[PDB]
Amino acid sequence: KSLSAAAQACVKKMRDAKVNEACIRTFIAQHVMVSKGETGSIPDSAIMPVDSLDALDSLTIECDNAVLQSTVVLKLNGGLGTGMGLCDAKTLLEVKDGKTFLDFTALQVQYLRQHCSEHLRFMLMDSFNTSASTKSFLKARYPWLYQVFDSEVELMQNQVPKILQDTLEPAAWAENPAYEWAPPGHGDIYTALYGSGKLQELVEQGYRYMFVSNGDNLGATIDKRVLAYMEKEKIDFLMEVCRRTESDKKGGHLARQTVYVKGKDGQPDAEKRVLLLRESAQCPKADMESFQDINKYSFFNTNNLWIRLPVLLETMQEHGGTLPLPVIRNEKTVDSSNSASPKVYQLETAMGAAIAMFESASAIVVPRSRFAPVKTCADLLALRSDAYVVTDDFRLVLDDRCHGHPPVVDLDSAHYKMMNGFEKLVQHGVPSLVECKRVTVKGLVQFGAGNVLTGTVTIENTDSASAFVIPDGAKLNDTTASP
Ligand SMILES: N[C@@H](Cc1ccccc1)C(=O)O
Repeated sequence: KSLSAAAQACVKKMRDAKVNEACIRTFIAQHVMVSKGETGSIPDSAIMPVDSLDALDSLTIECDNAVLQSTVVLKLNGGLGTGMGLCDAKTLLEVKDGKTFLDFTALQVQYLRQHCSEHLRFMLMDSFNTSASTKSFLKARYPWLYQVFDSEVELMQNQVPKILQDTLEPAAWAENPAYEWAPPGHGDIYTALYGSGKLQELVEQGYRYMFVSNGDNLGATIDKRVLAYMEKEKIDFLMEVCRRTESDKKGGHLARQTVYVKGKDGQPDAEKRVLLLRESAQCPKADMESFQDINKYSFFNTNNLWIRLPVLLETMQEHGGTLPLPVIRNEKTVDSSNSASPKVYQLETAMGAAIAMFESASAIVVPRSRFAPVKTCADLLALRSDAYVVTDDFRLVLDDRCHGHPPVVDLDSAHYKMMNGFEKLVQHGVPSLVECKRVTVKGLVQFGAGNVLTGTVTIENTDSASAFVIPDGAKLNDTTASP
C-alpha cells in the first residue's frame, strides 16, 4: 500500500480492534505527516491579526422556529472530573439546586422542543469513560433521551494507538493494555460524525445546523440571533470568540492567513484568506512576546461552534471521507504515571481548527458569559451561590445585582482543589456571594449556615489541623476573618 512499516502496524492493530475505517484513514494521514517530520510551527510571519469582527451584542434578529427544527445541539462529554479528583463524567457534577450540567442542557433542550421546535435534536459525544454513567442518569432522569440514547443521542469518541517516539510503531504496555490507546482530541468529532454514519443521517433527515460546545460550559446556549446571522451571511462555519485579557495571554488566539492553492485537475489556481487558531505549542519561541500581546491578537476560541452540516459532509467527502486538521503531537509516556515507560506521541486535533477548512468561515465576538467553563471548585462555588439564578428557559445567568460581573473566587488549592475538600467547606451551606466582589480562602475553613459575603473578603487560617469554622449567620464585609 506504500505505507511505512510502522504505519502498517498501526493499521493492523486498529483493524484487529475493529476501529472503524474512517478513524483509521484519518489517523494514518496524521501518521504520515509525523513521519515527514512535520513541525506544526506557525511563525508570526505566516499569519496576520484579526482586528474587526461582528459582535453578538450588536445583533438583534432572531431566526424563526423552522431553523431550530433543523438544528442539532451537540455537547462534548468525554471529560472526567479529573481536575476535581473526580473519576467520572464531569457533566454529572451538581451545579445548582441538585441539578448538573446535564440537567440544565436537557431542560433547555426540552424547553425549546415544547415551545419552539419538537424536532430539535440533542447529541452527546461520549468516551468509554463517560458512556455508562451518562446512560444511567438519563435513564433515571430523562427517559425520552434514554429511549433513543444509542440510536440518536450518543456519539462515541474514537480511540487511536499511541506510537513510540523513536520508531512511530504502536506502543506496547503489557502492564495495562488500555494505556496503549488514547482519545484523539475534540477534533475527532468530525471523524466520529462521518465514520459512524451519523453525519449523513442528519443531513438526510434535513438537519442543517449543529451547535457544538463543552458540556461543562453552561454559558453555551442556543442563541437564535446566531442562527439568523448564519442564514443571512450564508456562513458555513461560525466560531464564537471572546476578547482576550491578561489571564488569557497563555491561551490560543484567532488569526488570519493568506493561502494560495494549486488547482487539482481542471481547477484554476486560487488565492484566498482563511481564519485559523494558533496555540502556544505551535508558536515559535521568538514570537512568544507577540503571542501574548492581547492587543495584537485579541480573540480566543470559546469552542462554541456553529456548523452547516451539508457543507461539512461535502467537504469531508471531497477529502476522502476525512477532515485534515493540523495534528498536535502530545509527548508523554505510555503510562503517564511512570516516567520510565516508553516515550510516545499521542496524535490529536482541535475541533476549532476546522475553521480553516471552510470558504464561508467566520468568527463573532460574544460576551464572556457565553464562556463560563467550570474548571475548578472555585468556579463551582460561584455557580452554586445566589450570584447565579435559573431563568424560565432553564439558563444560568448572573443575578442582576452582579451587574454582569461574577464574584471572583480564589480557593486554597491545598484543601479545595479536590471535590473531597470542597464539599466539606460548604458542608453546612453555600455562602451568599451575590454581593461579593472577591472571596479568598486560605487554609482549612468551613462555612456556616446563613453566611453572607459582601465586598472583598479574605478568610485565612494558619494552623493546618485547626478546622476554622465560620459562625452561622455571620456577615463579612471587606474584611479578613481569621480565628
Ligand atoms: N462583554 C463580556 C465581557 C467580555 C467580553 C468579551 C471577552 C471577554 C470579556 C461580559 O460582560 O460578559
